[PDB]
Amino acid sequence: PADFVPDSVSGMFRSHDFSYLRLRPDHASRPLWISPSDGRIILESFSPLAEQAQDFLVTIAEPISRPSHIHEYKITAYSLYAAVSVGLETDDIISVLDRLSKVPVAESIINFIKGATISYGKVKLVIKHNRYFVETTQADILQMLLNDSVIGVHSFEIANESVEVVKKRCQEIDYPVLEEYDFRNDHRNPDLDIDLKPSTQIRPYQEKSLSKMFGNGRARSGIIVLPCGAGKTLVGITAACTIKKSVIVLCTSSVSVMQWRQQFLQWCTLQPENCAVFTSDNKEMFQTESGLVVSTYSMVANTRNRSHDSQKVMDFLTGREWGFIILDEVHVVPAAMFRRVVSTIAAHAKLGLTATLVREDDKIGDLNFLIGPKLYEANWMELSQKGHIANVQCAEVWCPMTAEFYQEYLRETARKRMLLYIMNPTKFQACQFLIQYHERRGDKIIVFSDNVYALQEYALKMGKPFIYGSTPQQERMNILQNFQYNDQINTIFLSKVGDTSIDLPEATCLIQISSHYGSRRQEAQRLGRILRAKRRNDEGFNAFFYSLVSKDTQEMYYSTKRQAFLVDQGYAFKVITHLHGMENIPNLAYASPRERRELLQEVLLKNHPLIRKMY
Amino acid sequence: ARARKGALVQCDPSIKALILQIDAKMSDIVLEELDDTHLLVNPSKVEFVKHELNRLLSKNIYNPM
Repeated sequence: PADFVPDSVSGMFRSHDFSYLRLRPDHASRPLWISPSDGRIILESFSPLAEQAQDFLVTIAEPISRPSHIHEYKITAYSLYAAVSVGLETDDIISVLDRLSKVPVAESIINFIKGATISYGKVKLVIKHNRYFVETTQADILQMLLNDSVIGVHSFEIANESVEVVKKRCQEIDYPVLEEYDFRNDHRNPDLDIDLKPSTQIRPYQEKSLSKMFGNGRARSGIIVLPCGAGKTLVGITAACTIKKSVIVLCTSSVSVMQWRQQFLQWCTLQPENCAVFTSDNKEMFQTESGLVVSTYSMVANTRNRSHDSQKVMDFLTGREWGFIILDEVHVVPAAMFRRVVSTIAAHAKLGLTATLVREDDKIGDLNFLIGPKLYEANWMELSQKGHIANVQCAEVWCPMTAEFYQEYLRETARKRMLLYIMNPTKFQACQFLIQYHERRGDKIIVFSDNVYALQEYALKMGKPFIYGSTPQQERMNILQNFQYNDQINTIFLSKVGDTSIDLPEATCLIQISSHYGSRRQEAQRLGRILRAKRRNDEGFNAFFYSLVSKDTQEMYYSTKRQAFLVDQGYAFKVITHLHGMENIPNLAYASPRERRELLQEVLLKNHPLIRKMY
Repeated sequence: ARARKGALVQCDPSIKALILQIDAKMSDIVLEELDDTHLLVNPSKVEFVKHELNRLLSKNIYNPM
């Protein structure tokens, strides 16, 4: 404090009264408010000199939230690591923050800046001949590590599997590891002539993300998150063209591997003879000294007894020093042995491209240890207002549960309760009315429900195609082709197949009947399937997202938990407890009480070459 | 033409279904059922019913920390 007299109105503030900071006379031009408690930064966008501070904050801080008027950023250690790496010295940050803030910069914040910024770049992880070496420019840093000694100018070799433990331990100590690839000065790895085609244009936000990645002229391993359809694949192509080394790409699905191969051969000048695919059908590798190989997390991290050809390809991948790895959908990297794909592959630069950087467990905070610091956040409202992604109208329809259904809801176990709150007849009526209304508007509609039985029952009741796990692949392709082109099929019912990476036609309306508990990742993945619509160029176009939930159930709790991520992106879920046209729709599913009773009792009913012939 | 000491309450069928399990748990909660929306709660426990109702519906509300 600064001898500030405590007012009686400061009683309920838990030591957060920052009134001791004396207000500057020229404060009105300065758009920042620095909080000494946690380094949180409050920015006013409406003032002048806001964007000239907004770029400074997105370089030195991580944005907690970006609403319309007041933006909230976080000064953290990893943001400062990327801040000093791109050439911002310590005194420049303090001078600019002092110049651009109303309240004075507190000495605790300044000391945090000095402490996080200094002792950076001391310890470095380098790879020499498929062998991990941790290197330090100062001698005694080797001798101060005596606890996690995994030893097997000043540098010592560590084991390939122990690199994550070293990164965690050095992050606990005040010496974070520097992971930068000087591909310009790297000559042991053979170069590639990969370059973007001149006909391919790159959007400014992608350029900003890649400038965050390649700011200092050296490739920095990290994470880039962009919305679905905003061109994260093109960012991967451009990063590969920037590094110009051997590239390995990991995906979650074989169709994603095919799409990545197609995008590589389209946007950049890479010959198909330099491209190799490691899947079940295709296992032939490129014979050149450098190239691209694309594969899946599961095959690379397969602990089971793999085939001889796959073993030979895995030996080729492990024995080759790769210059770049692109991990698509990096949110599944913190899994059990998807964690090990950074250890089994010696890659100088690691770029993790994602759209949904959340998990329900805490292991999503381990990706800075695995891949690297979170390099770029895409502002989804900033991309929506520029037409790069669709302008979705997120909504949450409250479906009240009927009397006979809610009585059975309370005298049941949670597993049967999950099925029972989905199949309430008011949700049937709401889904039917929304389907009819958005089909009259001429919208392609996807209805998501993770419950397979509920998906089938809704589709049979409403006469629409349904796609789930046991559907044959050719039937799935035929149904999707009818959805894309036939105008009589504008509604498709999809299970968790549509949540994961499968190719879908463009849709503008989504109705979420059910969900997998409080999965924020699945919620944002479902929203990402209507964010790349073709009609974004049309003025006044808006996509629609409906989350049909049963009122006064646990579905409300899980729905709020899933929506907690999208309100962080800025989406506002407007509640809809009334639909105009409920009483005047021609056909209502389960309107009569006897039909509802029959539906309830149906839901409750759910739960020696010669002797060989004789045998 | 007899008189009792009770309180008439208005509720949706979901809350109506909720408070019958309160009767199944604690005996002196409701006396008899009138309709699908009108119930007769004993006035000595109505606030207590309130004191559990927000507690009973708290499982349906997600509270961030």
